Amino acid sequence: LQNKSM
Amino acid sequence: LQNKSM
Amino acid sequence: GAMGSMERASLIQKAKLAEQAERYEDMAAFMKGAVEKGEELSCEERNLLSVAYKNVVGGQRAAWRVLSSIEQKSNEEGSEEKGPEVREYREKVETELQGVCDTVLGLLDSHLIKEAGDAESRVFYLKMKGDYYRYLAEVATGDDKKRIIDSARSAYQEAMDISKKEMPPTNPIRLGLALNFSVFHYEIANSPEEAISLAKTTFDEAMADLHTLSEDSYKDSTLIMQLLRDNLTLWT
Amino acid sequence: GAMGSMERASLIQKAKLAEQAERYEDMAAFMKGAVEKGEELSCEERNLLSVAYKNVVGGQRAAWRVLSSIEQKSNEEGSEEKGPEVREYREKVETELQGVCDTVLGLLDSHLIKEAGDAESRVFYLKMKGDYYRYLAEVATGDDKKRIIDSARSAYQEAMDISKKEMPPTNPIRLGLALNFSVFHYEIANSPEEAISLAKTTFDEAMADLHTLSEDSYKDSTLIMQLLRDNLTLWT
Ligand SMILES: [Ca+2]
Ligand SMILES: [Ca+2]
Ligand SMILES: [Mg+2]
Ligand SMILES: [Mg+2]
Ligand SMILES: [Mg+2]
Ligand SMILES: [Mg+2]
Ligand SMILES: [Mg+2]
Ligand SMILES: [Mg+2]
Repeated sequence: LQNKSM
Repeated sequence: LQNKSM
Repeated sequence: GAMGSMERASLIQKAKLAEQAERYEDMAAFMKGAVEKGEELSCEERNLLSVAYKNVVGGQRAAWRVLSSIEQKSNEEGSEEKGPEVREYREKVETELQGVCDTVLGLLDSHLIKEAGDAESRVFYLKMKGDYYRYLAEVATGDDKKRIIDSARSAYQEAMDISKKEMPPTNPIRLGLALNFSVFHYEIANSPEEAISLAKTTFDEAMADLHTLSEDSYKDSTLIMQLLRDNLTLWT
Repeated sequence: GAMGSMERASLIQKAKLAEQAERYEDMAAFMKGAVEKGEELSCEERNLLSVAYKNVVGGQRAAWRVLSSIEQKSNEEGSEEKGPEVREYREKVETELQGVCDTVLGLLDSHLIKEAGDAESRVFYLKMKGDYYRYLAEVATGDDKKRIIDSARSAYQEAMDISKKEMPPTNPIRLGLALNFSVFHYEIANSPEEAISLAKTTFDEAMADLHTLSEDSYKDSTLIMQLLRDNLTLWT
């Protein structure tokens, strides 16, 4: 999956 | 709903 | 034009890359440049042109509807006054949408339609002319609303006449034209009975022609027939 | 600037309308105009600025990744030569992405960061500086790649130092900063162990502070803690 960022 | 178009 | 220095084939290649990247504004600009090279468009190239502008104007129409809804609410009884900003920004989006529609119609008039002689290309472009006049009609409110509506109607009608003479009832372009003309009747022309009759007759005549088709063509045609069914279920 | 003639409050109002219409390019231009009025930004206004540019650059980054993948495939063994078009269009998107990053960094440097004195604003802007240097680092390949990476690191580090001194471990800005710094370590700095250690320690220290929070704050904090958990599950 993709890395989570905010 | 919305009218279908193509 | 900013695409004047790029090869026709390179513009087509990049249009396909832009579609893969979901960069539809780029895709439209590339295909506009390809059209302006002056050569007729292949079947695949016509559908790249339509996909690009359909997505661009589709986003503008969705945004216009959000803003128009907010604006209508602001003018109900008991709504606090918030100044000109909602109208201004709705007008900004509306003007950009009209600009895109004008650009597409300009490409059709200079000179895609007049060079299109085969039924598949001529019907395709006349359907597009009807579609983009319909989008103009969705936001029209002034002196020219009736002429805009009649321009959409006239383009759709010319395309319908050709499609019925020259194409089988299951032809996906013929079916998509009838679908959209039916939506024009329902949403723009205040003619729900005409919209319903057209959708039903189109569906039934296609059903009776499915037996002539390969499996792949059957899939193409039934996909669009389902959209006619969706509208009939919504409208009845 | 094209927004110089519009009231600050009108620009903010229209930024909120653009968000509702999912017109994030408009939203960013409105908030850029608001920043250029020269007054400091409220908490709500800072988050309008970040939402707008996050969405704009997010679309550009996703498109860049699609094109970069196609370009890498074109350079494998046995791939047919198709000319310069893939590289050219990847470069076009990359340049527009870099332009947006430069615009955000320019706003931070002139003069958002230097006027930001409260921990909540200063940490927010330094996190943003780290984020947009990180996006520059994602596409960097040349002489300045190491300096771009160190610029992201330095901004994140200054923000981390302030956040640990001045904010509780459950503060959503502190948590989002740590999440993104951890991603910087994993994806940019080739330091997966640092990324994992930071995410774990951040998660554990927030867990132990949840008891101090209201129900609404608990929801805000646990939402971001889940993102740390998502990354730890992906990375371990
Ligand atoms: Ca011809
Ligand atoms: Ca200050
Ligand atoms: Mg040539
Ligand atoms: Mg406006
Ligand atoms: Mg108008
Ligand atoms: Mg003023
Ligand atoms: Mg290019
Ligand atoms: Mg470059």
